[PDB]
Amino acid sequence: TAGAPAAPKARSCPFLPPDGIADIRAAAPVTRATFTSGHEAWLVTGYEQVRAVLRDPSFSVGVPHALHTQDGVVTQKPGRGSLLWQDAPEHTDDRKLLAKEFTVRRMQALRPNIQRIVDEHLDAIEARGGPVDLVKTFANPVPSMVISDLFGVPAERRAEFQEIAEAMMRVDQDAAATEAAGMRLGGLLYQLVQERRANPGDDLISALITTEDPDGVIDDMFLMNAAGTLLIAAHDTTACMIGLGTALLLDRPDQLALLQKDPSLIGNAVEELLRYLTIGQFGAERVATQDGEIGGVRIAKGEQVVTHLLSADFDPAFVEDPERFDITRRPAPHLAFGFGAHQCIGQQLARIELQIVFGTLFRRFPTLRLAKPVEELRFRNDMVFYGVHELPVTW
Ligand code: HEM
Ligand SMILES: CC(C)(c1ccc(O)cc1)c1ccc(O)cc1
Repeated sequence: TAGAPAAPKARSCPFLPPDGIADIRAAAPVTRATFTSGHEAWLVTGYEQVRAVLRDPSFSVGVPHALHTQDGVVTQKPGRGSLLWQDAPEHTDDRKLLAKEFTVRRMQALRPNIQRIVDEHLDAIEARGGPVDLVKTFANPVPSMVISDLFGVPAERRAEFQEIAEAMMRVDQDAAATEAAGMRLGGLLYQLVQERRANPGDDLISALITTEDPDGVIDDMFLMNAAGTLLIAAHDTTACMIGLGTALLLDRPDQLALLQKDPSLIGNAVEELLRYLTIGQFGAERVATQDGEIGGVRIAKGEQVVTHLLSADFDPAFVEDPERFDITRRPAPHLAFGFGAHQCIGQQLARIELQIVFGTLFRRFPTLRLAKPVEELRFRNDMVFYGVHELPVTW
């Protein structure tokens, strides 16, 4: 046909973006391409233009196609309180309500909880010795357990929360509301909400229950949608970064050795891991709602746009020598958490989880190493979030 060329996806090097991106970004940071669905849309690859799209409040997240799926069909989505598919003014109002209780202060307060969760999972790995799959024993279970503490889940209920979260982790966030595992999570959340109403606590769900609700928006469905969305948005993504960050650090002993010599670099290292790895691999989707202009290219009403966060995090106009992994950079504002109104709401919590996971993993296991070469690893090449399927490690 006369379709624009396929958006680059192949990687000859598994810790770098797809090979084709650089040449496009440099010549044409706003261009057309054809995505997995067969549809064509704008492909924005340069840092500055990705930020211009994402900060413009007239783009909508209600898109006509699902470009990264085979059939392109946009499935049915959850309602108010789920955020990801809402637009203003409802998105603005619902996010501000959730953010009233889901505060950066509540996220910092979870530090000790996180440290305990991280330490228990490593004592079990330790008690039974190498080799082990880090993905299954550590990267998958830790982030949902963090969230279960966020939600006040008591210890007798954890095994069931973890099993259900794990089934959901295998499903894409876009498909949750129309999959079976979604129903099983719905039933758990309905029940969790009733328990908290009956027995309030210090946790997030208890606080939302009694938050100041002038417009009368908070009912059980809103709460289930918010909790559900927090869990699903936090679990797969943070698990992928744990597994993929671990693999990259294990494959860069020079950067690892810097961190072991000066552990106060943990902050900076986490920022460079996020930039370098930008796990949302295929690009975020928006649709224009009015005519506009990005990078001197006219964008029309109804046109879909894909902001390629990975490509933009490797743009040489953003940082010097982008293909170099260097944990001593001064953090610059990467796009691994997005930008603008829909930017990751859990950014601060995810940073804490990763700082604690990598601080502690390398402090307790300085001899950690791969039990198989990086070319035998199997990467998540076709998944929404990039990472490793398995990460066998020893010490
Ligand atoms: C505690 C963990 C996390 C929680 C609770 C969380 C929560 C969320 C939620 C609710 C949203 C939707 C926000 C909205 O539309 O208003 C979101 C967006 C996003 N999150 Fe997270 N997140 C977590 C961790 C992560 C991690 C580890 C990453 C990436 C490495 C990530 C990347 C994103 C990105 C890119 C977006 C924006 C998508 C877009 O605008 O199209 N998040 N996050
Ligand atoms: C599990 C969840 C409550 C849900 C919502 C609606 C639904 O029909 C089925 C399941 C859900 C899914 C996805 C999400 O982003 C928020 C909440």
